[PDB]
Amino acid sequence: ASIPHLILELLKCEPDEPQVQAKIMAYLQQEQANRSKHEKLSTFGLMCKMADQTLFSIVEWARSSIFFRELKVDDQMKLLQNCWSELLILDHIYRQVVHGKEGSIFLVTGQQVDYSIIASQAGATLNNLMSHAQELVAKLRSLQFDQREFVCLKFLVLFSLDVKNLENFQLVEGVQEQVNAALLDYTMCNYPQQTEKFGQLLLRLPEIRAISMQAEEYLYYKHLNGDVPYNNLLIEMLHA
Amino acid sequence: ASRPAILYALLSSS
Repeated sequence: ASIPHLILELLKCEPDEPQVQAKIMAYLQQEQANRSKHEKLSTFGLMCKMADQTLFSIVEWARSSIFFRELKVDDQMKLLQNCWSELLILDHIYRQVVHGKEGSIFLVTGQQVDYSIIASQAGATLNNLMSHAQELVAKLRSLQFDQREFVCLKFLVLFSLDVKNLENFQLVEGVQEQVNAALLDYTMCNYPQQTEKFGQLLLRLPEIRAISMQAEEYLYYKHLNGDVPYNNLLIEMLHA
Repeated sequence: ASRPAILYALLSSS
């Protein structure tokens, strides 16, 4: 596997997935254990909690990453506030590609949930979300989306040209230019038989943004009814 | 202001 040096730099910033899955699983199981039968978290609450924990992991990943760590705090804030949901979605979708299987949903805890259940025990807005998500997963599986391509898309999502009032906008332009070039070099050399892999991967970014927005609206509605676990990171990003 | 306190606290840590 020929890998551009820049991508090797991006990879050194990646955490151990199986480890992260277990740590979050362990913590959730620990909290439910400390609470009474009269304060047990609902499945929805538990899912929100794991999303919050995943967000923390995402913020730590970014905070320690090359390039991003060079930005002033206020710039880091602006970038993360713009893409937090996109990263959560990209994180979820990649997990489906690597650990999931057709017909089921693989959670960050390592738990798997059949789609049939969701289609009969969930509302229209959520099923619509899962459907689109499922479409995206099917496309990445088809392309044999891999870790090198995954980290490139993460940086392209993080360093968004759409973010305004950034002090160091040049760094965003640089990441966009160089990571796009690195991704193209990578796909051309390792998946030559897929002449359009680079382009097909980029076409997924707008779809990821679209799904993230739909996901936010969904959570926002729950938020208004005060049903989402609060006093956490998930809620602050949503309430913003 | 209305900025995410937890996020800000995390990014502000060395």
